[PDB]
This record gives sequence, C-alpha cells and structure tokens, in this order.
Amino acid sequence: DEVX
Amino acid sequence: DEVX
Amino acid sequence: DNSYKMDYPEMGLCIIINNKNFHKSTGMTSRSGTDVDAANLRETFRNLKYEVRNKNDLTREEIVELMRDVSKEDHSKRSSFVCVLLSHGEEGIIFGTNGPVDLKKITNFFRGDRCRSLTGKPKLFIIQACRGTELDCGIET
Amino acid sequence: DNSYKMDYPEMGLCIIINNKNFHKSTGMTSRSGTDVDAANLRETFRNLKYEVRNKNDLTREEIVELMRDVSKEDHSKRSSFVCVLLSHGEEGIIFGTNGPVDLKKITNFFRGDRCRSLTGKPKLFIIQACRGTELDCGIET
Amino acid sequence: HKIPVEADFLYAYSTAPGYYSWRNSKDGSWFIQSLCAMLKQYADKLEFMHILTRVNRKVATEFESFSFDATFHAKKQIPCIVSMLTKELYFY
Amino acid sequence: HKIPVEADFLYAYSTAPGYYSWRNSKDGSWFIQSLCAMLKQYADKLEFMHILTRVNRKVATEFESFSFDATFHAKKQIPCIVSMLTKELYFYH
Repeated sequence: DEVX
Repeated sequence: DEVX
Repeated sequence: DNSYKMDYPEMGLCIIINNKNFHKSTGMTSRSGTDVDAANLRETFRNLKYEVRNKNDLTREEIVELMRDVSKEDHSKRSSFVCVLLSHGEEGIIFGTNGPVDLKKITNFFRGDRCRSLTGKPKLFIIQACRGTELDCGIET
Repeated sequence: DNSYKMDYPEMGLCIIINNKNFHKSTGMTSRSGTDVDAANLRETFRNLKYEVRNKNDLTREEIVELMRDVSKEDHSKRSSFVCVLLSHGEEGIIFGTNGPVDLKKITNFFRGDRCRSLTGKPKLFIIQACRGTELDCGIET
Repeated sequence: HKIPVEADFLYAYSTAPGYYSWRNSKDGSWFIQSLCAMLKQYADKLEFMHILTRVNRKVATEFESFSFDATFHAKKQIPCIVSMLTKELYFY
Repeated sequence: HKIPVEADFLYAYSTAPGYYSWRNSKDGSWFIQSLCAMLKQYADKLEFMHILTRVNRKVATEFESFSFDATFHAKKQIPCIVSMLTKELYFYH
C-alpha cells in the first residue's frame, strides 16, 4: 500500500 | 433575481 | 446492506440556519426571499417526519456553538441528520451575520469518530450559498 | 426525459491517462500498480463498448494538448465521453510527469459552450489521484 | 471493522464550485424551490440521489436570471451533488 | 432554451477533498479495483450513481492500509462522487  |  | 436503515424510532433532526440580515462590516446584502425558503423547507421536512429546528440570523460563533451542541446530543434513536444552511458564501465558506466560517469546521463536528451516535448514518448538508463570483452564461440547446 | 440517450451509434471515447514514472525533480514517487489499473479499466470499458485510448507517462503539456485535441473531435455520433486520470495530485490538481496542471483546465475543454458535439451528453471524469495529504484514521464499527 | 470518518456524508450544494448561486426575492432561491418541489413529488418513490438529479435538471432547465444589469442578465445555474454516502437513501 | 455550461459533468474522485488516495503496488488502486469490479457486476442493471455508491461502500469497508510506518498504517478511504448530471445514466439501451 502506497499513497498518491 | 439576486445573487448569494 | 445496500440501503440505509431508516426505521429507527425517529427520522432525525433537520436544523435550518436562515441568515437574512448581515452586519455592515461584512459588505453583504440582505437576502430577500430566504424566509420563503426557510418556511418551504420546514414544511417539506415536517412531511418527511424530521424534527425541524429553525434558527434565524446567527453569528458565526452562534453557528459553531449550535452545531457543536447538536453533535453532542444522543442521536441513537434517530435514522439520519439533516442540516440546511441558507446564507452568503464563497468557496468552502458560509457566512454568519458577522463574517465567514469554514464549512469544514461545521461538518467536522459530525465525523464518524466525533459524533458516535451518528456513525454509519447519513449526514446530509444542504447548502444554499454562493461558492464564488463566477456567472454561468449558458449555451443554447 | 429522465435518462440520457445512450443509443447513439457509438457509446463514446474512454481516454485513459496512466502516469507511472515522474521526473525525479518533481519529488514524486513512481506509481507502482498503476498499470494494473490501466489494463483493468481498458477491459472494463471495452466491455461497455467504449472506444478506449490508453496514453502513458504524459507531461503536463501533453495532457493539455491531448484533451484539447479530443474536445475538438466531432462527437456527434457518440453518446457520452469518459476520461480516466491516473496520477499524483493535490486538491484541484493532477500531475503530468513533469509537474502539476489544474483539473479545471482539462475539464474546461468539454464545457457545454466549448465542445458543442457533447452538449447535453454526460461527460465523466474518473480521477485516481491524491487531493492533499490528510489521512483518515477511521472509526471502529 | 472500521469505516472512514468522512464516510456517510452528502453535501447538496446549490451551485457548482466557484459560482454564484441565485435567489429570487419573491419565490426563494432557485435551488431550494426546486429541492422542496422534488422532495414533495418524489420522496415516497425515488432514491435520494435520483431526486437530487431531478433537482439538477429543474434548476438547469427552468430558471434563467432576469436583470436590468446586463452583466447579471440571462444567467444559468447547475447545482452540485457531493456524495460520500455508502448506501442508497430512501426517505420511507 | 439554454442549459448551464457546467451541466452534465460527473467527477468520480477516488478520495475526499484534502485527503491522500491509496494504491496497492500489486493489485492497483483501491478505487479503480472497486470501480472496475462494480461496473463488471452491475453495469447491465443499476444506474451509474448507484454503481458509484457501491464503489464508495466497497472502498470504505473492504480496504484498510497496511504499513510498516505506523503513521501510515490502518488508514481508510472514502471516494467522493461529484455530480452535475441532469439525468440518470444507464450503460445498457
């Protein structure tokens, strides 16, 4: 999981 | 007619 | 599981904030016609079985205090919550009679972590206010 | 007249802008996993009978040029228009590979007065991008 | 086991971001006039987003400003429905 | 005789104003995963706003972040449907  |  | 449960004992509150007259410092005009809206909303939401509370000409401090207080009520027996704001505005902002307040300040009182008896229930904010000063000239059909 | 007419000869275009690799002087990270989204969207919209165009790693100038050119096409025989943007963002902004562009600049090309062959037809923008840097901690249910 | 703290809100704005919103001194605001009419007609039948879509159509099609100032004359409005709802909403 | 120039747009945003949006490096973004799943399951039946409401529930309920950084861990997301549409939208005729 990563953020944009 | 009037604006808010 | 696709529709909100609306058969709690009460539909919920419908708070109507109706701001017509503004302090000179604001530079804002009187909002002729807004009492027609406030009366129409009170009748419409009464027919939907909401507990309507109308408030007139609230300062920005009174608006925040009213919303804090409502968010601290026990809504456990209510299906939903409705707030109608009739005022001047700009993008992200609604006017008290004496100046602007961020809409996010009002709605934050009802976040799922801050108003636990409304967690999972629909929270409806109906906003009659300007969001800026652009005009839509339309296009002929 | 309650539903849009979707029986024109073509459903319409589905433009997918898939930005994965950003110039490292922007400070933005590579968007691992975005090709999975782009392929999933291409298949989903192919099955809805849209004419899908996938574009990858567009600069901000390339995004604006693409959208201008698409809005200059004759959409008279198409029911609708879909644009999917997969990128980094902040509130109101989507990133080209080389920097930010206002979302309003992109969508303005399709206004009812500026893209006449889409007037009255639904214009769908699907936006996978951040809108700021707040995190939602959630509330237990 | 959690939901987002911003879930289950709906913001029914009278106008699009950046725009004025119109109010008639005799009849009330165009949006609230339209919202109350559509709730009165359809709240026992239609889901709320569909009622609000009919409000959008009514405001967009049936209203146009009349002003003695040309700058404010013949102008139009579209409301803006912002939903973070997770379920359909029926008022019955 | 006229319609607003801003009418008939729908903006389906992956996340609420001000917030990050989450993407998984193996499976794709939470919002696009959910949007494609709900279109596949419901586009031949439900109106588009009702499909997007199912997307909102899927993102809100089935996803939660996992991070070794506690500051980014156990976080949640709600998408944001912004409709200026004036009619119902069905993807079948």
